[PDB]
Amino acid sequence: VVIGQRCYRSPDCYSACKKLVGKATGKCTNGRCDC
Repeated sequence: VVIGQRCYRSPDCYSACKKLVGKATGKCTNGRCDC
């Protein structure tokens, strides 16, 4: 899901996404995570 874990690069959430659902997914949306 989209989270307020601010981004730098496209991922800048992958790690979280992996530990949240299981895989390094999601992108950089409005400088916030879109997983």
